[PDB]
Amino acid sequence: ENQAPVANFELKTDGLSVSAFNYSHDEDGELVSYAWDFGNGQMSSEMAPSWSYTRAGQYTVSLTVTDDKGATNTTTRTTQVEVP
Ligand SMILES: [Ca+2]
Ligand SMILES: [Zn+2]
Ligand SMILES: [Zn+2]
Ligand SMILES: [Zn+2]
Repeated sequence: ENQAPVANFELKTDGLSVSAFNYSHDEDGELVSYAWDFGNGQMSSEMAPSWSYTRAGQYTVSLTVTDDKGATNTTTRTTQVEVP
């Protein structure tokens, strides 16, 4: 009766630069890994990455988290970045 982990985040945008606040957690265990796709061909295994887009646009950012039993969940959010 493992509970699958909770994937969640919020983005902070500053022109084309973005930072992630990671709210992911496991109610009954621990998170072991993080897999981000920034929607522009760039990816990360960091918990709370900072990145920058090279051009303005709307992108889908995805985060997959894994718990201590190997269960996963994915949450995605669109974001918009503009040149300053
Ligand atoms: Ca769990
Ligand atoms: Zn919770
Ligand atoms: Zn803990
Ligand atoms: Zn604007």
